[PDB]
Amino acid sequence: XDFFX
Amino acid sequence: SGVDDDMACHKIPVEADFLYAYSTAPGYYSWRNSKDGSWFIQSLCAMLKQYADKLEFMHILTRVNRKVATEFESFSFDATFHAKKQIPCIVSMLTKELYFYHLE
Amino acid sequence: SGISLDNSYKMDYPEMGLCIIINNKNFHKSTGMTSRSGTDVDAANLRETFRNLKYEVRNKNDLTREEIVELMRDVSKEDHSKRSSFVCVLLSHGEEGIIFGTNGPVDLKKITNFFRGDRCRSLTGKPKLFIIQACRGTELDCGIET
Repeated sequence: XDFFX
Repeated sequence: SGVDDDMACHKIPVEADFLYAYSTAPGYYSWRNSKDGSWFIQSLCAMLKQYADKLEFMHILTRVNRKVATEFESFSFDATFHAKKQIPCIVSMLTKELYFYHLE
Repeated sequence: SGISLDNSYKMDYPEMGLCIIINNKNFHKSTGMTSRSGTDVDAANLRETFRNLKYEVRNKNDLTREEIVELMRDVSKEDHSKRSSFVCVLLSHGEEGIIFGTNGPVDLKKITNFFRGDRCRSLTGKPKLFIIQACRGTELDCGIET
């Protein structure tokens, strides 16, 4: 899954 | 002559010879896949593995920019975060070319 | 000798140098910061990649803001005379100009200032590379079809 920082 | 060139005592800036390889442009989010890692680090490692014996570092990082820009796009169930893109940002204060290899 | 040029950094010192990887995956509960799934893949990939470039890789996981500063200060006080270069990789949450320790933020200038040409003499004239996987704000790039 894509997440951000 | 002039007052601000040809110094008798040579100095360099204290900020010289730094390179900041940011994963994303100023102001932007930076994307990470929970299984594969971040888009930027995946791409940076792949380009160093392929080109560090062949290309100058800025040219490697330019391939990293192209890989991140062209090959990744976010997938999210939240429409706010879906279908988004990323460009890394190379910030160079270096004063010379940088090759990871040298002549034997 | 013959004509000489000075266009590339000397990279044939005895050692390529250090590659410090700060891999912040789990954050203290009181911060409310979510764990960064996938970061261990990055830290492992970087370790392998820089090992094959002959860097001395040191991996650090889940450091507080105090530990990040202490680590950077201590590394900047080593004798890098026999090293060609220095690399630091930061994997964390972040904002413009900021990287997160597990218990709050560190200004990136505080980290990089230890390595200034006047403050880390054994790295003066040598490339100092900071590789930063972290957000720099909250803008989203919608892209454009090509």
